[PDB]
Order: sequence, then structure tokens, then C-alpha cells
Amino acid sequence: HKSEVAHRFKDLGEENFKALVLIAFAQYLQQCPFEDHVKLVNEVTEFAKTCVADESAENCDKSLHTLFGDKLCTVATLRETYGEMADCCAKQEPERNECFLQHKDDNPNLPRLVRPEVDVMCTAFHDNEETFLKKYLYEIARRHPYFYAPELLFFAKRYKAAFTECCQAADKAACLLPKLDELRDEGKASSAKQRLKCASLQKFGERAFKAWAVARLSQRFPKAEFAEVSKLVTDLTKVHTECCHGDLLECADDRADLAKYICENQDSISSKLKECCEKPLLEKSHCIAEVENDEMPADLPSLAADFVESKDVCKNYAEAKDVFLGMFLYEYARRHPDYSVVLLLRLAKTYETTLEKCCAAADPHECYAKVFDEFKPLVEEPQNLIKQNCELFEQLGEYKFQNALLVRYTKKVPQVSTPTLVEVSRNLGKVGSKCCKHPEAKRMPCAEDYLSVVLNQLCVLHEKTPVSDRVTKCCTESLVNRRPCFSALEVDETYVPKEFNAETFTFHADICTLSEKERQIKKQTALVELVKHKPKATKEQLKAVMDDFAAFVEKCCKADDKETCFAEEGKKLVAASQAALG
Ligand SMILES: CCCCCCCCCCCCCC(=O)O
Ligand SMILES: CCCCCCCCCCCCCC(=O)O
Ligand SMILES: CCCCCCCCCCCCCC(=O)O
Ligand SMILES: CCCCCCCCCCCCCC(=O)O
Ligand SMILES: CCCCCCCCCCCCCC(=O)O
Ligand SMILES: O=C(O)c1ccccc1O
Ligand SMILES: O=C(O)c1ccccc1O
Repeated sequence: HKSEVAHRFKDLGEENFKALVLIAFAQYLQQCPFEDHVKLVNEVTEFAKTCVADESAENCDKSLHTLFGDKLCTVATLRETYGEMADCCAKQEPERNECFLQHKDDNPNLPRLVRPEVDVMCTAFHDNEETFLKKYLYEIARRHPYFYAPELLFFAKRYKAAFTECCQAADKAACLLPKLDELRDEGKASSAKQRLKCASLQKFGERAFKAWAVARLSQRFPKAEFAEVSKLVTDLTKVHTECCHGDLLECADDRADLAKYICENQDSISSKLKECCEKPLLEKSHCIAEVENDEMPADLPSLAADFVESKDVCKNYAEAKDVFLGMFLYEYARRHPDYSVVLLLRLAKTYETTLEKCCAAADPHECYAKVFDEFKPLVEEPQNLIKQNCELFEQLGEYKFQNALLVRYTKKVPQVSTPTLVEVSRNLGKVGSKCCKHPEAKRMPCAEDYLSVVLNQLCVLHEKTPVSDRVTKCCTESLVNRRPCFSALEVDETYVPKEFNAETFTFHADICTLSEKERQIKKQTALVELVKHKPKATKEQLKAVMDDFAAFVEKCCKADDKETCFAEEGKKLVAASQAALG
């Protein structure tokens, strides 16, 4: 249609269109100041309104890629500030855009964004709510060049609502903070899952992406029939390949359509797409990708009939290896909203391997005869851990639980740095408090969901600077054998304890005056070092120490001369403790 800008502006709205342009520009010209971007947004909006008015007006004729490009090349400090990227401006448009995406530095060396005090934020919020939000929107956008914009926008609306409620509240900091933290993490989690999906689609390729996709889709639209789940899985894939390649336009358009299809054929896909499909252009996608599982038919047969009985198995498995294998997943996926996706792939794999080392031997039906029995333990392992751990997390709290966790993992890989151990042992323990609350039915998917990034997180830090071969083995292992592999790490008996660092176990009183969620990180660092000084330490021996210490803080922090015992009763502990640890 005539004038792309006109159209985009119209069904987007000036308010969003402005936010989006700001973000898109914040994602490329990551170095220019906040004001310089505001100049662009206004300049591009005023233009866009020109087209809305007269579709045949100057340049409206042009495509969105061409316009965005030309204006990007306007920035005068382009070659001085961005150097090389300025060369892109000579290339004709297809190449020009492609050239810009190659230079969208994934990780700029920009400072850690700090959190000003609640009082200043609320005041900046009030005084000028507009530039307050758009200025931070810009702060995030430039630091995460690949974050799908519409999504980043959605996180903004949520940030706004937090102030509207918290700043008007009696106790602001008691309101704002916890809402902000949860909001931060969620956004961090969101960003990590986006790099995952893209890293995988490249390491393991399309096939594995598709398998993971068929499973997850059929687990959500169990009432849809395989032909449909296949159509969706194809398109959904086209989407991710593109949205990873970076181009925001292509991506947004692909995602738009995909949501049209789903809502047009809503009746044959899910009954839960009700709300989402009623939402505006912008949220449909985000919404749809977040919809809850529909409910399965309960009129479903048995995977044993079609996949283990009839002598037409291999006949069918060879007519087209992948489709058949796909159907196995689909079928098994929809009867199991409670299984984690890697678990389902872990089965399909086992089944495939079997039909392989079977349809080539003597009597086929006697070979692939008892597969479902080879599954039992595959389904059992993740389930047992879930319960075994959630059980413990109910006994001790989220904190005491995290401590049981770092004592464990420190013993397994004592070669890891203490900050990293603590970092991990915490996000891990956090998932416990964020999943164990769920009824068993939805526990395994929860864990998988989080755990996935906490592991991808770990596998990157370690990549930057490896320390252990095991951890490197698991990190490079099949993205489906990744969790079992870490689950499989055994205590390290090669390891040789760090020498007694008298300093390491010295405390003053700063701990009686540090934020609780800061007063632990301290304790949780000493523990790691205690376990590293004497790993042969028993669960009882250890606990005996953590008791003499836990008391020592109190019955001494709350003691007139707040620093005598600490360097005083502190010597007794350090001297008594190693006498009880040989
Ligand atoms: C995702 C869009 C965010 C837009 C700006 C909302 C206000 C953010 C306030 C400051 C917090 C930065 C992150 C942090 O919590 O450390
Ligand atoms: C240079 C002009 C940039 C104009 C903004 C284009 C972005 C349009 C986004 C459309 C949203 C589709 C919704 C979705 O898939 O979540
Ligand atoms: C405190 C964290 C508790 C985490 C739950 C225990 C771990 C269960 C295994 C998670 C894996 C789900 C996917 C899979 O089968 O690998
Ligand atoms: C920095 C080193 C961290 C080492 C700990 C490995 C992470 C394991 C988490 C995933 C598995 C949880 C269940 C299990 O421990 O079997
Ligand atoms: C060589 C003996 C060193 C003894 C001192 C080690 C102190 C370890 C701190 C334990 C903290 C447990 C956490 C808590 O008390 O909540
Ligand atoms: O800190 C945030 O608010 C945030 C939001 C979206 C993506 C990554 C993030 O760190
Ligand atoms: O990201 C999407 O657009 C999507 C659409 C339909 C189902 C699952 C999804 O993640």
C-alpha cells in the first residue's frame, strides 16, 4: 500500500510509534546522547504525520527500510563516533541495512545503570513523567540491541504502573523496590531466553529447533491436529531465524502475520486464545506466546497402539523418518503438559535411536517391542529431583536452602570462583521458591524454564574463562543432556583444599549494619571458602560450625562493645572450628 509510514503510524498510534522509533534508534546509534534521539523521534514523527495527511506526499512513497536508513546516515558524527558503520551509507539499500546489522555491537562498554533513591525517582517521575520514562527506555534499549522492541515497550508500561502506584503510596521504598527488583529480573530472564533460542537455532540447527517447537506447541494446543501444529512450527521457525538475524521490521511483520493466522483459525487451535486475539496489534504476539495450555481431548487413544503395535511402524518411520518422529512428539507432547520440553525430546530421541537399531534386525516387532519401558527412568529422574529438592526447600527456607545448595556445588566443582558459586547457588535457590509453590502438575516445566538460563548464564561465564573440564563437558554437551550432566557431577576428589586464610574468616561489625540481603552474601562467601578449606567436611561437622557462627553474630552484635567479640570471641571460633575439622 501507498506510504508504509502512514500505515504503520495509523494502526500503531502516535504514542507507541514514538516509543518504538526511540528504541530502534537507541539500538543502532547506541553512543549518541538522549537528546539527539529525541530530535530524531520528533523529526520522524512530524514526517510520519505528513504521510498520514497526504499519502502521496514527499517520500511517503518510500519504504520503511529506506527511510530509516537515509535518516540514520544523516547523523553527522557517524564516521567520527561509529567510524566503520558510516561506510554502510554508501551501499545501496538491501546491502545498506544488512551492513547496519553487522555493526550493531551486541555488547557496548556502557556503564552499569544505577538505581537512584526512591525519592529522587518518584520526584523525577512526577516532575516530568514523559522524559523520565523515555529516557530510561533509551538506557535499556542501547544496552540490549537485540531485545525485540515491542517487548521492551511492554516492560515500560509495567515500569510506569509501578510508580503510579508506589510513588502515591505512603511507604514508597517499601512499595517500589520489591516491584522493581521482580521487574528487573523478569526482564533479565526475558533477555537471556532470547539469546538462548537464537544461539541454539545456530548450534543445533533447524531440525532440533523444530523438534523443540513441535513439542512445545502441541503441549499448548493439544486439541489442534498435527497438520496444523506443523504449519505453525514451520512459520514460527521462519520467524525466529529472522528475528535472530536482527532486522526488527521483517521480524515484527513475520510475528504479526503469525498471530493473524492463529486468531483466524482460532477455533481449530485453542480455546484459550480468546483474550489475546481481542488485544491490539502490539500485544497479540506477546500475549499469544504466553497463553496457558488448552485442555486435552480425554478422548485420546494410547501411544502404544500406533507407535508400538501395528507392523506398520518401520514402514511409516521410513516413508519419512522426521514426520513420523515428529508425530510421536506431538502425540506424546499433548498428553503431557507436565513434562519439561527437553524431557519430551529426551524420549523422542530414545525412541528414534531404538527404531534405528531395530528396523534393521531380525524380527522388528520384537525389537521395538518394549520401548516405553526404557522411558520410565527418563521421566523418573527429573521428577525425583523436583520433589527431593522442593521437599528440602519447604523444610529450610529459601536462604537456608541456598546454603545447602552452595555446600553441594562447591564440593562438586571447587575450582569455580567463589563469587560465581554464590551467584549461581542463589538464582538456583530462587527458582526453588518460584516453582515449588506450583502444584506438581506444573513444576517440571517451571524449573526447565528458569534453570535453562541460569545454566546458559553459567556456561558463558565459564566459557569466558574456563576452570574445569567437566563443567565444559556439560556446557558443550547436547542441549538436552545439559541438565543431567550437571546433575551428574560427583564430588571432586582430585581437588586439594585451599590453605587456611586466617583473613578470610575475620569479621568486624559491618555485618550488624548491612542490608539482610547483603548480610548473607557475606556469610555465603565464607561458607564457600570454609568448604574449600576443608571439603572432606561432613554435613554434621559443617552444620556444627554454622551454628557456632550463626550464634556468634548475634549474642555479640547486640553486645555493648559491638566490636570486642568479633576480633575477640572471633579468635575462639576460628581456633575452635579448625580443631573440629582437623
Ligand atoms: C524496561 C523499560 C524501563 C524503563 C524505565 C523505567 C524505570 C527504571 C528505573 C531504574 C531501574 C533500572 C534497573 C534496576 O532496577 O537496577
Ligand atoms: C523507521 C520506522 C520504524 C517504525 C516502527 C515499526 C515497528 C512496527 C512493529 C509492529 C508490531 C507487531 C506486533 C508483534 O508482532 O508483537
Ligand atoms: C531449587 C531448584 C530446584 C530445581 C528442580 C530440580 C531439578 C529438576 C530438573 C530440572 C529439569 C527439567 C528439564 C529436564 O528434564 O532436564
Ligand atoms: C559454577 C558451578 C556451578 C556448579 C553447579 C551445577 C549447576 C547444577 C544445576 C542444575 C541441576 C540441579 C539438580 C542436580 O544438582 O542434579
Ligand atoms: C577454619 C574455620 C573457619 C570458621 C569460620 C567459618 C564461618 C563460616 C560462616 C557460616 C555462615 C552460615 C550462614 C548463616 O549463619 O546463616
Ligand atoms: O532492568 C530492566 O528493567 C530490564 C528490562 C528488559 C530487559 C533487560 C533488563 O535488564
Ligand atoms: O512468538 C510467537 O509469536 C508465538 C505465536 C504462537 C505460539 C507460540 C509463540 O511463541
